[PDB]
Amino acid sequence: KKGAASNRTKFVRSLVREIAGLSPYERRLIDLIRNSGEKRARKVAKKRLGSFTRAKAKVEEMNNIIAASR
Amino acid sequence: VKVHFDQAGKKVSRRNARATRAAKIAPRPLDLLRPVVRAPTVKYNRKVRAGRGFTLAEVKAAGLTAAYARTIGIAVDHRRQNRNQEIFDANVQRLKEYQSKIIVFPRN
Amino acid sequence: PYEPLIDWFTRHEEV
Amino acid sequence: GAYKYLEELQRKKQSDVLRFLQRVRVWEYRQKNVIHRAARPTRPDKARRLGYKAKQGFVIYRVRVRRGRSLRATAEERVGRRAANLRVLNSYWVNQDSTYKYFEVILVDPQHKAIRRDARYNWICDPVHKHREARGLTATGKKSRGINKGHKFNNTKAGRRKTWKRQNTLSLWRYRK
Amino acid sequence: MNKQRTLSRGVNYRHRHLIQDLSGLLPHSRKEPKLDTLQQLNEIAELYNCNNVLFFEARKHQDLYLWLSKPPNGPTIKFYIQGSRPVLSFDQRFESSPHYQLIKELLVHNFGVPPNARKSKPFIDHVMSFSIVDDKIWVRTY
Amino acid sequence: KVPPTIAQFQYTLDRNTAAETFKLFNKYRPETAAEKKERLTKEAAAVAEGSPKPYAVKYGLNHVVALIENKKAKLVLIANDVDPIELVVFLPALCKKMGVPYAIVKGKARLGTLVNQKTSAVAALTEVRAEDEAALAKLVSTIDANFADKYDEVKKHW
RNA sequence: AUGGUGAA
RNA sequence: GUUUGACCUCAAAUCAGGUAGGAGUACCCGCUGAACUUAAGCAUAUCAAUAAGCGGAGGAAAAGAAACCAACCGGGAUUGCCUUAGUAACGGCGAGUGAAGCGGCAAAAGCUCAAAUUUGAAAUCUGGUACCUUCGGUGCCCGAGUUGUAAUUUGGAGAGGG
Repeated sequence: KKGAASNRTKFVRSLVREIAGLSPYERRLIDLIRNSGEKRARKVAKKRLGSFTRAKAKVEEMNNIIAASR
Repeated sequence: VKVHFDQAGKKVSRRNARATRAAKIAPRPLDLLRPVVRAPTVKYNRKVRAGRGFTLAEVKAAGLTAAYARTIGIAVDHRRQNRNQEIFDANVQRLKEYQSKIIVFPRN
Repeated sequence: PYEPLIDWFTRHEEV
Repeated sequence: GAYKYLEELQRKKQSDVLRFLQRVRVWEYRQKNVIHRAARPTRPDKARRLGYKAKQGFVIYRVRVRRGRSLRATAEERVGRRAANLRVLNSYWVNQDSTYKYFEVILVDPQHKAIRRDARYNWICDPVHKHREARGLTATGKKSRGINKGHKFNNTKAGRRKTWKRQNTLSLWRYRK
Repeated sequence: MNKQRTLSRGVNYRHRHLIQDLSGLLPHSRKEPKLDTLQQLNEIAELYNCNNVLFFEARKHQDLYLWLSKPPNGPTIKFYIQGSRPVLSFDQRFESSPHYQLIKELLVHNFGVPPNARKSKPFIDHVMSFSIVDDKIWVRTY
Repeated sequence: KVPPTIAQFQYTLDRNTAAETFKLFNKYRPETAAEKKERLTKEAAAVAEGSPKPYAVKYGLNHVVALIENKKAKLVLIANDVDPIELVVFLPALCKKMGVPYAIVKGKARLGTLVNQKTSAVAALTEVRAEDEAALAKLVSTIDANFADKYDEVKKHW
């Protein structure tokens, strides 16, 4: 069947996001997002990732993390 | 080079093994019921042939549990879904006839 | 490279 | 269970938090011998899902191989050669180095009564599974052999060496066609 | 003066070498990894300030389709087609009906490298025999 | 240096508070194998010839983690010398998110002595008698000021 | 070519 | 508290309970692996994904219950044969190379874990000892185990309750 949200798993993933901080490449990506724009951030992620969809999802995740930070 | 000189010998051995299996499997017909199904293709769509085993819906319609059905020699398919209504009705009728034809010894 | 962590998620207690 | 948290943490291998652990463990392994018995797996969550039981007989070994045949298969063969009596079941990557790589392989002692009398794992005691790693029957070995369902492996689905004879052999029946 | 920019899973040596030097012959088109289906591909041009975009499709395990269209609201068409500045030939049949007249106008900035692009060289070195002879769209180049 | 998540340990219950916690925990030692065996044999002998749930501390890592995220556990103890540190990195943050008070204690061996086991790496209590409920509440309240308020900047000290 | 032998 | 105890890591024992070397090798499972030889030619094509070389098993071995095949009104594990077919497909399209679904036959048994707290009672197991009705049955002890032994369960769901 489909991959139900499984709210418990979502909470665990959210907690692990803060526990694990950010990877050095993730740190570079967020720094460029805050100072070089999502336009360049997506290109950097694609260069550092595979399909453009994965890079877009990662960029959205970084944006959500930044928004939740404040 | 391979030559099938053992064709007659292989057939005799297969027949002997089948007969021997009846020694332990005498009460039951040594085979499981195979549902009537339609082969997937354009050329052979008109033709009808037997399947591996009845679907869960067919077993439920027949009025018996899937686990019990296996013990009575009724084949069950893990993933076979039913789409054609006529095929399902034919399978249900075949299961009903089979069940009416079974004689089961008590758990003495 | 060396910055303090953030409690953005742990700030709110679960109800 | 806490195993979900461990799995989630293991997903973020690139996290700076895990980088320090990776560095410490790789340094410790470099100071340690190439092959040695581990007291307990460093990734119990990974071991548990691979079929690891805390009961007696489930020995864990650490093996180091040079970077650059599959590295996992070579490590499994090496540990099997060293641990002849033990049976190799599965292995999982735990660490990497600029020149070395580290894989943890879990082994089960077939002669231990705890396994012989246990129906859940007594199957390993069968002689057919002796030196299971040498035949490439492990997860890494099976993938290396290209044995998988579908037509994407038709050249080696059932074994390239085995199917080669079947497809390149003359068959003649008693009544020639 | 004139400035313009432009952009399936599993391929063996022949398909890999088919589209091999198109980037070097069309410097205004970038080389990026494959992406299976289609609408989202139109938005990639935003990340590169491009005004033209091309996307690929695979069907029947044997045919490859090369789509051409303007990202924002461009028309789309496809066909199963089997650094030096180029020069493009033409055919009278391309000005007979809109179905070819529009394609001819689009090509001028969808295929020809801009004279003043970043990698645009000053001198030409080869000629293209672009034509629709025999109703096909496959041409030979020297 | 270590990442911010690491070094959150090394700041643990003090000798006085740790001693008080051990004294409170020592009053809820779970029944050992010998005690359970003798009690069951006595019960069987009484039956042949012709009480509420036993309050005890929770120490199993899986059991403790299951108790957490459900607000059932009232206090949690964390071992600082756990060799697989990954097993314990998320426990403090998870407890803080759930709002369950916890206190880190040095020594897995010392922690295990309270449950008749060599090592447990974790300990918690949910049920408590009335005579000890007030003591447990006071200890929990004291631990807050002792640890959480004294290390509000734990995110620093890479 | 593969596998081996012994030696001014 | 200058003592003492919990542990964790590794050694020591012609201490107890245990297993491997080798041989054989037609077939099986993997690694390495050429040349004579060929189209008019040797890097793909071909001898050859072969002999020899290396490692590990059985009477059979591997594989085996899909991240399958298909596009039809769908089949529903792996394996062997005929057919599909010398076809699709590959190759100075030539010389030559060379697949698979569907169909028919032989036989059809499917299953076990990780991923949910037993928590109102590590209830699990090895080893030693003492007895018996000895491929094993039981009283007692130690150790393994809580960084997980015990109820189901691998999506055809499953579980807590009425």
